[PDB]
This record gives sequence, C-alpha cells and structure tokens, in this order.
Amino acid sequence: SELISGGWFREENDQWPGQAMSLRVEKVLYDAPTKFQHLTIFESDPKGPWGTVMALDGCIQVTDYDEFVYHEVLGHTSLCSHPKPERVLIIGGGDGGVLREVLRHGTVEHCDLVDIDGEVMEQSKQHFPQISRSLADPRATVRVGDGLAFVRQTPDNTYDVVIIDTTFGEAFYKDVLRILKPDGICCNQGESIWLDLELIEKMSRFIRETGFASVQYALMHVPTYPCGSIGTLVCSKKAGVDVTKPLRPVEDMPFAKDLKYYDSEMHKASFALPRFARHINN
Amino acid sequence: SGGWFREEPGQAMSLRVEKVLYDAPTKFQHLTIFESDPKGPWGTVMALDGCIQVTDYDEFVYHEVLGHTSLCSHPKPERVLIIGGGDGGVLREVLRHGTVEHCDLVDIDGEVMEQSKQHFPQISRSLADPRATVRVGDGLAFVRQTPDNTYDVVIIDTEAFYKDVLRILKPDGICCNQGESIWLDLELIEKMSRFIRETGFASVQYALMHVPTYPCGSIGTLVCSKKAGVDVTKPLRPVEDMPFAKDLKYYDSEMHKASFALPRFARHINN
Ligand SMILES: C[S@@+](CC[C@H](N)C(=O)[O-])C[C@H]1O[C@@H](n2cnc3c(N)ncnc32)[C@H](O)[C@@H]1O
Ligand SMILES: C[S@@+](CC[C@H](N)C(=O)[O-])C[C@H]1O[C@@H](n2cnc3c(N)ncnc32)[C@H](O)[C@@H]1O
Repeated sequence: SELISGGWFREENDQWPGQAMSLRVEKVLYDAPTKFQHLTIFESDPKGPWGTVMALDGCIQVTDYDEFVYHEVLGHTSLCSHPKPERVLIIGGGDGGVLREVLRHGTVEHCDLVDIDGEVMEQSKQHFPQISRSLADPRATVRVGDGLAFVRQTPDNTYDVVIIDTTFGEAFYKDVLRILKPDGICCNQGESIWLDLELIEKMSRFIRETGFASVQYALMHVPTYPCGSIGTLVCSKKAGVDVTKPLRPVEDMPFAKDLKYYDSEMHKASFALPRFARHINN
Repeated sequence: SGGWFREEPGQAMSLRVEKVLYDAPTKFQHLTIFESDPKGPWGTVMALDGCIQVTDYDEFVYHEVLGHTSLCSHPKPERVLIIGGGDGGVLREVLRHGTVEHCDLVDIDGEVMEQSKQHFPQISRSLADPRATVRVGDGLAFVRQTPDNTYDVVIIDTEAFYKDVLRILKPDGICCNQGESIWLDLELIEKMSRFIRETGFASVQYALMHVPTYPCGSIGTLVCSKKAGVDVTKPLRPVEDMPFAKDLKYYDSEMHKASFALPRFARHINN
C-alpha cells in the first residue's frame, strides 16, 4: 500500500539508532502484511548489483547478489561439522536457500523444512526461482507451521542437524537438544558483533546451559546487513568436537567447486573473531 | 538533508547529525566533521569528499590492520613511511612497535591533521611523537625525492609512484596499501594486484577486514613484499610476543591469518 516504483526503500531500526540504509526501487513486486509479518519484494536499481530484494518487517532478508553467503555458511559450516548428516531439520528458511545448500550433500537422505509463513515461500517461488527450486526436491518435505510447536512434537534423536534460519526460549533449545542424535549439530543465525555483542554472549552461554557441549560463533562477510557482517552459532551436542576445523572438508565433495563463498579455509577463518569479541569463542 | 548525512548508484547510507563540528572545502578536498547521534555508537565522524573516512567506533579496525599486518610481516621494521594518514591512526599503531626507531608521515592536506587534533585527540596524539616526523605534502613528490633503500615499510593510507615505492624500500621491505572492496569493485583489485606485481614486487596478497562504516561493510588492504619467497599471509612475528598485544581491539595473529582467506568468488586475487 506504500512502496512505489521509482521510490526508495528505507531500512532503519532501534538498537542501532541514528543510522539508515536505503535502496532505490525500480519495481515493486510485492508489498503487503501476511498473517505473521510484513512481506516486501522489489526489483532494485538495474545499474546496481543487488537485483531482486526481499524484506521482512522492513528488514532485508534476501537479495540476489549476496544471497549465497548466508545460505552457504549456515548450510555447509553445520553439515561439514557432522560425521554423516543424513536427516536434517530447517526451522524457517522458506526462501529455500539453506535447503538448496543442504541438498548438495549426498549424505543427506531427508530434510524437513518448517517455516511459519507460507506466503514467504509462495513469493519466493515467484520472485526467487533459483533459490526456491530446492523446496520441490524429493528429499525435502516442506511444512507450513511454527517451529516451536514442531520441535516439541518431534521425537527424541530424530535429526543429525538442526538449522535455525530465524533470528525461542529455554523450552525450545531444550527441544532442539533432545531431538538431535548424540553427534548432532545445531546451527542458528547469531547477532552482529558490532550492534549487539552482548546478546551474542547471552545466547552463547544460554545455549550451553541448556545442555549443548560446545558453541562457537562464526563470522561472515554479508554486505546487505546494517554493519556488513552477521554471524552464526554452531553448537555441538557431543563433547570433544571442534566445529572450527572442518570434520569433513568440502573439497572432497564434487559440489565444492560450485559454491561461491564457502570452502574449508573460509570455514576456519569464520571462527577467528576480532580481539574485542574473541572471548565468545575463547 | 535535515540533520542527516548521506553517503553516495541506486543506494545510500545515512547518519543523523547531532552537531556539525566542521564543514568546508580545503585546498585539496572537502572536509566534513560532525558528531553523530548520541544514542548511536559512532560518535565523532569525519568524511572526505562526502565519503566517511574516520569514526570513533570502528576507527581501530582499519588502523590496526594496516599498521600491524604490515609491520608483523617484517623481520625488523625500524624505518617506516606513511603516505596519507593525517588523522594519525595508522601512525599510532606503527608507534606501538618498539622496533620502530623512526616514522615519516606525509599527508597532502594539513587541514585534515589540524581538524583531527581538535576533534579526534585520541587518534591524532601520535602526530606529536618524538619518533614521528609529520610532513604536509604530496606523497608522489616525496617518494620520488626519497633515496633508494630508505624504508623498511611503506604504508599508503590513501607506475612511476609504485616504482618509487619499490625503490625506496630496503631489500626485505614491505609495502601496504588500502585496497578496494571485493564486492563493489573486485575487478579493480585484480588490476591493482597485477600492476603492483609487474612493477617489480615479488608477491602481493589481499587482506580482508570487517569495517562496518564502509558501503558494503568490508574494505581490504594489499600487503606486498619486495623480497621473493615471503608469505605475508602468516605473521612473521606474532604480535602476541609484544607487550601491546592485549591493547589491540581487533588485530591478533589469528585475525591476521583469517584475513587472507577470501570467498571463492574473490579467491583469484590471492591465487
Ligand atoms: C526470511 S528468513 C531470514 C534469513 C535471512 N537469509 C537472513 O539473512 O537473516 C526468516 C524466516 O523465518 C520464518 N519464521 C519466523 N518465525 C518463525 C517461527 N516461529 N517458526 C518457523 N519459522 C519462522 C519466517 O517466515 C521467515 O521466512
Ligand atoms: C583520511 S585517510 C583515509 C583512510 C581511512 N581511515 C579509511 O577508512 O579509509 C586519506 C588521507 O590521504 C590523504 N591524501 C590524499 N592524497 C594524497 C597524496 N597524494 N599524498 C599524500 N596524502 C594524500 C588525504 O589528505 C587524507 O588525509
């Protein structure tokens, strides 16, 4: 009801006030409130590199340009930290990007994807076909529902990996821990080390107190995020496992040469944090 | 416009202006200095020709990376040259090294350092250091009039020029320059990298850093070596052995190594 072709999309929020990042709108493809959140999709300036942009509640979540960074990091940092990931769960990820990356792994026999907003996937199918192609994969079962409810009703020792593609109390992470198998790996999108370092520390310790043996924060270069860097918490249920070094190097996989960001050297480097934030990983 | 500093094709990044401390064209460029929103973390902001160059918040990232990645790649950096860096941030980091006996800093705009003294006192403090000699002049002209084998490290905080940089460096000399973004101008990085190599430098490696104020949230630096067989991607001398290691807010040896791991789309820059 607002965004007009030729106008400018303006991203801005609290926690980080007195700052704004704006993108020119070439064409508004979708702009309306869904049952759960406000979904905005528009074509960015053709002379710029971003292409099609998706925003949720005013926050950019997907762009054609840097899309691969976040999806490869979440998908591969987690699965390459697992001895043999066969059954995988994705909470959120309706766009299908993380799913696409998880499906590259031949070890994966099945992946369950549970996103609460069915309109996110519908609009992703229409305006991000190269990302959402994964949603129709035989090895994928896509559910439209709450992930909190899903994990609570999932039996013990079901999944090898749980990827939480959504920025969720203690009952939820207790559920994530219990639904994972003994060598299970949990993955969540973490906050920025710049605009909310304090919440990362809290989330990191809270996840460990829930029962997970270890948690490590991985950093990534994603240009569309306010400070140009989001991260991801890679947690481990099993004790005595170092997720900072690739358990199975992706170079041994055939799809290794198809990735645009991730490789074993990026994996290692992602867990190297600036001195001011180093204490998170110790 | 109304209490909002905007930067830059079909995109823009804006900051609210709490108080304008300085805004005028100098002899060489337009210098803007303002206090950002107090409820935000940026603090005092400096922009040159509309481009943010220094903010209180992330200032340390760029200055530590340029200063320490270069010096920690040198066996014994005693004489150092800094072209640009009038704010004094890189100089401050260079001066942390006890091996450094002298540092020459040459910035073309004297008003940049004057305004840095006033509005960035904790950064520009280094400019008055005994081991520092600060010159107001063109670095192109300076390096061409500098004798051969003068410096251990040259930091460019900004063909005849890089020929001069190569010549004025001693045999195990290390050159450092600010590189472009791997996102918004990857093609220029490759050109610059090859061009520096064909000038005569044995090796060149691009280091990546997390700097939140830059358009895409990541600028980089080219660290180049005059001597062949030198791998700058691993610290020659870990900073952990120096007494100032714990004073650094960004740089350490693990970050040093991590900085040269590039995304696959940009890996051809480092081979
Ligand atoms: C669009 S993705 C954001 C990831 C993005 N790539 C980024 O950089 O952060 C977030 C998705 O999580 C979903 N989601 C939000 N709350 C949820 C919940 N409680 N259960 C399951 N999915 C949820 C939303 O529908 C949304 O599509
Ligand atoms: C402020 S620094 C930029 C570094 C900054 N920390 C950043 O984030 O990119 C740029 C300085 O280089 C100086 N400069 C520009 N051209 C120069 C030249 N030809 N010779 C010496 N200094 C020059 C400018 O006067 C300016 O002070």
